Amino acid sequence: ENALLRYLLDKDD
Amino acid sequence: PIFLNVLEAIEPGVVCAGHDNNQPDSFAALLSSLNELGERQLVHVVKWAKALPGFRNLHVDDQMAVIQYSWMGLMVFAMGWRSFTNVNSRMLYFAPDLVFNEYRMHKSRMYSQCVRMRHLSQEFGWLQITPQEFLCMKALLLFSIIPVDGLKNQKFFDELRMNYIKELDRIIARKNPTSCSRRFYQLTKLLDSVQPIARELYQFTFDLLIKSHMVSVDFPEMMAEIISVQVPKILSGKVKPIYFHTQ
Ligand SMILES: C[C@]12CC[C@H]3[C@@H](CCC4=CC(=O)CC[C@@]43C)[C@@H]1CC[C@@H]2O
Repeated sequence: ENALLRYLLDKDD
Repeated sequence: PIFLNVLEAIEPGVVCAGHDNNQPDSFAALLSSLNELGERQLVHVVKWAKALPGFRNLHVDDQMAVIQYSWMGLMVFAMGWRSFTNVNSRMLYFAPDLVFNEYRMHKSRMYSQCVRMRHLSQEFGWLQITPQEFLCMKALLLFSIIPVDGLKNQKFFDELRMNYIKELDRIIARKNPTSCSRRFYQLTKLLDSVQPIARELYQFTFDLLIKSHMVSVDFPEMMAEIISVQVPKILSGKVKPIYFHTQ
């Protein structure tokens, strides 16, 4: 699991 | 044209690499700038992908997977297009502040790869690829590389890819079917040509990652992780391109 990439994917922004 | 409207609407803008063009070219500086550009473009690829019709219906783990495998091909294809539209394929337009002439191609130690990317760029001219064909093709590249043992929800991926192939077909379809058929053949061949280029670049960046401390090349956070965890699965044959034609 790539935590930083998943954050970008999960993030609405 | 609902689909094309969306693709044009979501298309990322200009991304700069942050490269210092006032300094003499060095291997380390050029590659460190390319790596930073990769990180910057990856951020845009995620925001773009999330907005593609049907993408969020994929399992989140498959969303992660396709982005992590497809990025090189996506980014090479887009750079080829920029190069074609901005400098008629004369140089590689990585970013407005990172344009490769032949000297930089040599200095980068990726000359052979660069020449292939420049050939790709010329193909956009030789084929008279339209902006709308470019947009659909690029979208299709996101769905063109997967694990040999399949995804978490393969059926949903398969339907999505099928629908992106359909949209490309519709953009091609020209009263004469023989012109549509030749066109689809040409474009699928061009799409296929992206993957061997991406693989060579994957090999290069992996090798460079392994020795990066020795050559003073900086790799940012996500890029360093993707290249050590995901890229080797491509290099070991666990993840493979979906080719239209046989290689
Ligand atoms: C991976 C890499 C950094 C990112 C580069 C890649 C070459 C292809 C490329 C084109 C772009 O326009 C974005 C950056 C990328 C995706 C480079 C090859 C070696 C270097 O380490």
